[PDB]
Amino acid sequence: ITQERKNQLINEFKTHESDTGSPEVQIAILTDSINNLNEHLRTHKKDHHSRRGLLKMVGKRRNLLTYLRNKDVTRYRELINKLGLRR
Amino acid sequence: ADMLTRIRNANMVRHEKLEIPASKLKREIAEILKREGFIRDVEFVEDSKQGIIRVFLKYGQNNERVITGLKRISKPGLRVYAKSNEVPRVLNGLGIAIISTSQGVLTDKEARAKQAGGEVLA
Amino acid sequence: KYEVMYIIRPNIDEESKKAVIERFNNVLTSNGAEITGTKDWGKRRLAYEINDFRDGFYQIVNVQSDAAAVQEFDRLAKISDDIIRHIVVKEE
Amino acid sequence: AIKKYKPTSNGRRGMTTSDFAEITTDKPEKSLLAPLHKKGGRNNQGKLTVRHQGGGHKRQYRVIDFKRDKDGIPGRVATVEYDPNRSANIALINYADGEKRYILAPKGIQVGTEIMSGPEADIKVGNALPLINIPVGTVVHNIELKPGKGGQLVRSAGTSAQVLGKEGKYVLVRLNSGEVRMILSACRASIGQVGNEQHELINIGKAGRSRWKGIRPTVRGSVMNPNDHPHGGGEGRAPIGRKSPMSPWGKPTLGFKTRKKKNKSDKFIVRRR
Amino acid sequence: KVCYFTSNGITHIDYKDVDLLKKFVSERGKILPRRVTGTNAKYQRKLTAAIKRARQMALLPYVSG
RNA sequence: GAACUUGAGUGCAGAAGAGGAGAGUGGAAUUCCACGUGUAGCGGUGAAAUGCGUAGAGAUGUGGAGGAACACCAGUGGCGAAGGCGACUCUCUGGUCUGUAACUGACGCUGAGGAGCGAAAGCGUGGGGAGCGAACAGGAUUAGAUACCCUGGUAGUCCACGCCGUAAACGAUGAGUGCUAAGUGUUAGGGGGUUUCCGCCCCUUAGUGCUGCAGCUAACGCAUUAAGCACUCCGCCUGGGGAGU
Ligand SMILES: [K+]
Ligand SMILES: [K+]
Ligand SMILES: [K+]
Ligand SMILES: [Mg+2]
Ligand SMILES: [Mg+2]
Ligand SMILES: [Mg+2]
Ligand SMILES: [Mg+2]
Ligand SMILES: [Mg+2]
Ligand SMILES: [Mg+2]
Ligand SMILES: [Mg+2]
Ligand SMILES: [Mg+2]
Ligand SMILES: [Mg+2]
Ligand SMILES: [Mg+2]
Ligand SMILES: [Mg+2]
Ligand SMILES: [Mg+2]
Ligand SMILES: [Mg+2]
Repeated sequence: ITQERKNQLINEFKTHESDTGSPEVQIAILTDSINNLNEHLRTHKKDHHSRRGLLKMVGKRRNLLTYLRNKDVTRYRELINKLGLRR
Repeated sequence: ADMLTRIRNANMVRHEKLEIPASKLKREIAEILKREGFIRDVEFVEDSKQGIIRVFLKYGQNNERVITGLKRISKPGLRVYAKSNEVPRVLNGLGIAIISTSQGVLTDKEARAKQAGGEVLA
Repeated sequence: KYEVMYIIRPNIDEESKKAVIERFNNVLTSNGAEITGTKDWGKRRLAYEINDFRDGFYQIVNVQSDAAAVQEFDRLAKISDDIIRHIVVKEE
Repeated sequence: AIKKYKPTSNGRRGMTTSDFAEITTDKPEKSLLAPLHKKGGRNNQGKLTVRHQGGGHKRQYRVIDFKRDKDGIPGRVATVEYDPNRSANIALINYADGEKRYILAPKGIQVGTEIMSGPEADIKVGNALPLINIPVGTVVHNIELKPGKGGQLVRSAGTSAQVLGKEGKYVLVRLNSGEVRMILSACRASIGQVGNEQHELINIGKAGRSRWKGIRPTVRGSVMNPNDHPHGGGEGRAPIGRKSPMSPWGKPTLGFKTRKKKNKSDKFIVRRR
Repeated sequence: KVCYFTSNGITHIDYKDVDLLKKFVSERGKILPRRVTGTNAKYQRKLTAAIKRARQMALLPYVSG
């Protein structure tokens, strides 16, 4: 467990001090879980059930990224640079 | 945002009243329906949601409704825009069509007069 | 948090009994475990024979390790001729 | 892993090779090399006593430590190297006291791994112990038959034997062949499968590559003449045309068992392959 | 019927607690049904696990008479 | 453009689970091998015979080797998108449910093509091979018997990696959302009664069943887990053959 990743990408674009539901925070946590799960699948190549989990996370993260991009174009660009995404 | 099915379903089982999530046009439909004699009153409450108040349409105050056999149909997401000239009449009278206008609604005379056919109901 | 129960072969002197138990405690502690409790159930009649041993000395240990320790317990417990059974259960 | 070449010529079609992924250096330890001339299958009389051996690439011998007799001194795996003299790869061990030796590279072994020999060693891949010290079910390789002589059995790429049981002076061992056999419990063995397990999958691809490995063409008996082989002669092609297929020296060569009846080792062979 | 675990207020069944597990096996050693014992579904799962761990390390028998 | 929190997510606190991947481990039974005891049958069928047995079978006792599947628990029980998933343990890992509403503020639904997963059989390479058993052989049966029955038995069934992409892959019922009598089981929760709990009772969420209103239906039947009343999007049908050629 890491609230580290919360308090980092809360404060970058914080609505509240104890913001949790910011797209920033969500996308960041998704990015952390995605990347963790990828390295599981490097080892456990034929864990297909878990891999469907990955594809759902990826789809959530994409949809939240498309949401920012349409909402706040600058705020989107700051998030993808810090996480190191492309889209 | 379909009050009509909510009405139909309750009307079928001769319900006394029903609580429909309120919206401006669903409010403005219920009053068009009330022109006959449904709704007695509603209870506007402290707004948390934008429609928690509901419409509280009460067409069955007594055991049996004097106005029974309520029926609607023409509500598709494919948009059906009526000409002021060619506004239909439900059952050749004995039924109304809520023709959404910029300024007007209801009968055939309230089309060439009022103008925008817009939405069309039954 | 893990409980490690293990049976020792009954043909064991109390000197060599301690020698086994102290070695397998050192397997845990040296590999980054903290033994947070022990227990001795003593000699018991086994429900079924194993390795021609009708009875055996049961031996519980509780640890708060991170896996690698209690993994290293197993591979040594399997190798050893003195431990006749063992389990590792995660605690609730 | 096996690297498949693309069919850029008829020679290359079907040919596959090791990727040599495990190999960590290209240069052997000079102090552990010895000269090795080819022999052409010719004995001390100068006569050809084994057929189909001849030519191939020049090779230096790497002196392998099959004995594993630096007991108690730990050794660090410094390299994994190609050895042209055998199917397995070899590992240069740097011993703590500055002695360097080569061993057979077991499956798994990594540069930096510590290895250890002797009766008070762990059952880790690359260690070597007297068989009396190795638990039942342990996969082993480089098994001695005589104490101190050095490992003779189960040395080729990917091979392995399992320890089955202990009879005091003897230990039962299932050999790679599947033969179960008694081995003196004082005989050492090395822990693990021999590496380079993919060796058998190599498709040699072309005639010339066999020639690089010192194999000369095999001529079938049935295209020789009667003075050369029992299958020789006949007009046109001929079937074997004999009670049994025969060797070039007139023994039956299909099913005929050649282990010496009254072998001394028969008492130690529990189950034949 | 009444559940032994729900009634007595037991929220955790040790595999090592032998005397308890002997109440929920036959003479032969077979795990007793919910119909006979009257235990809850959740505890019957927890119990079964405990039986099977016990059998692994010879606390209880697989088969015996 | 500005708001909002009911949708949809996040956080926080609980819950259950044969969800998946990897490594190790256990007991029962079958088979084979060895050995002790013992001796004429065993086995099999509708009835037989081929088989296996005096080179000592079958039975019985003990030990060894090996493979596969996990009694009891076990339940219109659970989990999973479906296919599926059932000994135990650890490692890694996916989802769901409940509660709380701190946070986000339509971020949603569906989804041709595309990509992935996908029982069994089959295929490739390399393993493994107890039991079972296409083919194949023998014994019967029969008019015949290229079957059913019997005795054997190869591939295969198992493992790793790759391929194949189909099943009455079924609820013969696409997904999402809302709405529309009741009664009764059961799985995992939650809240609240008088009560010290247990227990009983009331309420409630999400599953899983049965019965049954209205409505629907050609009928059979479906019926809050709709085949009812609605809206969105996708897939598909248009007489039988010919031909899924
Ligand atoms: K070629
Ligand atoms: K030839
Ligand atoms: K010839
Ligand atoms: Mg030759
Ligand atoms: Mg010639
Ligand atoms: Mg001749
Ligand atoms: Mg001839
Ligand atoms: Mg001819
Ligand atoms: Mg299509
Ligand atoms: Mg298959
Ligand atoms: Mg195959
Ligand atoms: Mg048969
Ligand atoms: Mg089909
Ligand atoms: Mg099915
Ligand atoms: Mg179908
Ligand atoms: Mg979808």
